[PDB]
Amino acid sequence: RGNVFLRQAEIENPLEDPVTGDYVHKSVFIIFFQGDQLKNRVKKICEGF
Amino acid sequence: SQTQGIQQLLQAEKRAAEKVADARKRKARRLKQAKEEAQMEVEQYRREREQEFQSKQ
Repeated sequence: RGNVFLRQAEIENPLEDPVTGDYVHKSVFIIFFQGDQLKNRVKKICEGF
Repeated sequence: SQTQGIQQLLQAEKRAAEKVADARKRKARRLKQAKEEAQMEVEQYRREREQEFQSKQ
C-alpha cells in the first residue's frame, strides 16, 4: 500500500547470476517506506520470490 | 526530481525537530517556574517564621 517515489535505473550487460550462471537482463525499481511492519513483510515477500 | 519530495520529508521532520527543541525549552522553562515559585513561597515562609519568632520573643 506504499506510495513513495521510484528510484529507477537499468543494468546492461547482465553478468551471470552468482550461483547459477544465467546471463539475464536486470533492473532496479526501488521504493522506501516508513512502516516497520512493511520492512518485515515486504522484505519477507521479496526473499520469497 | 523525486529528491524534491524527499526534501519535503526532511522539511517536515525538521519542523518536528524544531517543535521538540522548543518543547525542551518549555520543559526547562517549567523547571525555572518551579524554582521561582518554590523560592518565592519559601521566602514568604521564612519571613513569616522570623516574624513569629520576634513576636513570641
